[PDB]
Amino acid sequence: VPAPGETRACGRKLISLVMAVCGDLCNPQEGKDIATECCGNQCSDDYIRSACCPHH
Amino acid sequence: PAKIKIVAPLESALIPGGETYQLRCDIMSTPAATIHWKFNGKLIQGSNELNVEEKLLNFGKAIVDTGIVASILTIQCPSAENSGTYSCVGYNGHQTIETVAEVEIEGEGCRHKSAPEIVFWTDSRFEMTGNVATLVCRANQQVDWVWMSNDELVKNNDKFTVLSNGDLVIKNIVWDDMGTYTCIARNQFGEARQETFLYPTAHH
Repeated sequence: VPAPGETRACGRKLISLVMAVCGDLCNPQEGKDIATECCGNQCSDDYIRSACCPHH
Repeated sequence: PAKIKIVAPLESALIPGGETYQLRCDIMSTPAATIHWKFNGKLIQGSNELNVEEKLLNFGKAIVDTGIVASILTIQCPSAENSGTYSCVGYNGHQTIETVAEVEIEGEGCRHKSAPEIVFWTDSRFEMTGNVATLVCRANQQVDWVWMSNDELVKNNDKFTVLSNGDLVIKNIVWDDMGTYTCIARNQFGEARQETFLYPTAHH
């Protein structure tokens, strides 16, 4: 499990990437769920990019 | 597949003369993008050069190389000569994109011996576990670089290399490397700092 400070920094960067890929298809509250998931556990590139907008 | 997208665009503005002004743009890209700036179509900061060294280090690997890069353009003492069209251009070796704004100075004691600034940096870099990743910082002059992680100095060893250009190169990344790496640019007058972020993605 990452140290809490690395999870902190990760959440902001991960939600930014998810929102940039998905645009309006990703509500910030749902991007936050993916950010929390992938900042406490290691995710794949494919999951990070597609989880908030599986129809692309 | 390569992709590039504006994340934070420029916006047009009527600005006061003689007060320091800063533009910022952020671009998402895979593979890693660089940013340069143009004023009335002429190059004023940055270049189209890419990280060829890391591509050699990742010979034979499946590469993720995605993330967001950021850049800032500072106009120290804006005057009428600075009015015009500013462009932030991203390039990743395959595609390009740009965001443009019109900046107009309104109005006419504006100032040497100052700290550097970090004008381009990796806001985030994602790369697959086991590959090499680079965290980029670039200054507005030749500088002395130090990198920090977890409030400790990053030392040069078999895994970490701090280059004279401002790159931190991290070989054989693992999940435990996820997190923030702060680049610190110094000259004889002071320092500038910026945070970068690395995410080693799962290798299935």
